[PDB]
Amino acid sequence: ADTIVAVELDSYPNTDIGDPNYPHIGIDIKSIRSKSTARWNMQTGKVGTVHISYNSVAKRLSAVVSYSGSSSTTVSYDVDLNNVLPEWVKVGLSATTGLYKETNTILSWSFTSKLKTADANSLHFSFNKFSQNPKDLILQGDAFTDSDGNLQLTKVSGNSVGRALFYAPVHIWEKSAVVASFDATFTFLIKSPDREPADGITFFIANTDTSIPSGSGGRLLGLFPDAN
Ligand SMILES: [Mn+2]
Repeated sequence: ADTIVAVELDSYPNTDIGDPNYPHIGIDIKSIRSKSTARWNMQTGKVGTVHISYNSVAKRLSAVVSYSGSSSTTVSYDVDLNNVLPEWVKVGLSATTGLYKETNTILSWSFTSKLKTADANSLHFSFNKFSQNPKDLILQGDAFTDSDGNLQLTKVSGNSVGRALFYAPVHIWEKSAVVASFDATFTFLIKSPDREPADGITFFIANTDTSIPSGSGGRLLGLFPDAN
């Protein structure tokens, strides 16, 4: 099975004892049951941004979500990712929709990874516009780029799932390493006639051969085959 680390924005009704009772941002380590959560004050119709960072010395994965002119929400979790992920990964974005009329539009996405064993080894990319046949993205499921230069992760006019992976593998650790780190950011627009629709969007890190697991729609965010 796939090895998943993710930052989720999640407004599906969460059913298990001990889950948040509100839309939330969370940090997921190999399971849908988040290791750490905070309230997500969701605003359909308005552009939002997520920032994510991690460093192998601090060993603290942190994320923040915010909207223009509003207060931001943060979440953090202490973890050694070398004990969880393989050395080579792929990074990506995912979204799912419930029985609602909503869009999951990504307007921009950038990423940086550094690895020190000599100046460091590194990789950086930024998409502020998405082109129509993007040969440096692996699109899975329903995901596609429209003619306005936007990345649409789920179907545009129910129950959709789609993902976009950066094409090249990322080197996040090696045995002779001093420190490694990564940063990511993306901006998103959730359009809907409803104010609080059940929806999901993630940034994630996986084994390089990852694909959409069978039965992973809705609350499993296109990342996990089951809730255990
Ligand atoms: Mn959740």
